[PDB]
Amino acid sequence: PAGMQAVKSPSEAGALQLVELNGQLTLAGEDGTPVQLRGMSTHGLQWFGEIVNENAFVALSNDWGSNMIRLAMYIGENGYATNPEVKDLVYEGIELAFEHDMYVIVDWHVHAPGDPRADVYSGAYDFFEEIADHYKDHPKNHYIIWELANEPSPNNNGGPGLTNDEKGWEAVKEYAEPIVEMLREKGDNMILVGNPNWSQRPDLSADNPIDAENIMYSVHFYTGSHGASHIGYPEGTPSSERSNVMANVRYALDNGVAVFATEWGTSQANGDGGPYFDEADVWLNFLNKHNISWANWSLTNKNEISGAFTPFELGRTDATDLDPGANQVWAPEELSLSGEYVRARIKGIEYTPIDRT
Repeated sequence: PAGMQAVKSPSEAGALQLVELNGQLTLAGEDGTPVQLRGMSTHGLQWFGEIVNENAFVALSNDWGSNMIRLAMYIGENGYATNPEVKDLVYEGIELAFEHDMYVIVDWHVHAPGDPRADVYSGAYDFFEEIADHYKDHPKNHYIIWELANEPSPNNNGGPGLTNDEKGWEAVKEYAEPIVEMLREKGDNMILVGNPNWSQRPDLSADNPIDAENIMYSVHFYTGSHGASHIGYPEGTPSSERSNVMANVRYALDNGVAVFATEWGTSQANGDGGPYFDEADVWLNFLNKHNISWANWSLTNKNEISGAFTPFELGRTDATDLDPGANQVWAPEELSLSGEYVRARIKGIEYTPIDRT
């Protein structure tokens, strides 16, 4: 569609880098021109790993027009720590993304607990070392983007949580710096680093950034809970006052770091409520105007509003199969309100939703 110039495929854009455009750092391809990635995040690979299949990745790359996909590998909550097999899906997902021309975000999905240094996350360094080692030599190694800790937060389910302040950011930085260094020894691939309060604090990262190349900081928002803002923080505003997620993004960009919206939803923070579409238009027009890449949560048929596919509803609707079949397209009524909207926004087409009767 028109205005989609920057949403380039990896075959075209090549290795990603950060360039200074108008005093701010932005994602760019090999030739230095800005590139924006738009795509979907899987739900937990231990719960909805069925989405990693040929027809689904063809549909998402071609029919939905995604130039990226995010693979959410939970470690706690019956993920990788207790069920190592889920890593097989990370490999398969990378293979399909390579084949179907999408950048792929390998996400160590820190979530419960919220401190990435917690014991259950002990395999983080070895996990990234292993995946990086396998792909170092691959001609398509530059398609991989590493996301080291999804949502640092106060969540204390299964270990310690983190505070929403400098101490919480310093904890993430302490976790991240050895892994960043090892990953830099293996390549130049972009690393996306989460930050406090469920990655709502890229501003704390801007105040104290990781000294390394090609590091971007996450922002996560749900349009039912995180209200848009047009007034940025006054110069000199201390971190204690910075609670509006949109204004925190503007702060990060104005203060020298690059941001990547690695996860957002059309519901309230939980994954339910709404959807909140007029809000989603304001947030995505903000992201798009400022060349911030985004991954929407999520590729699931679970009955929750953020889920992209129609759920089982006893009365009348069976859950959409996460494999779309040979035609490699999911029919309109097989996408939920949220999935239908997000597909239109990834594609950059007009939002013309079907009558759901």
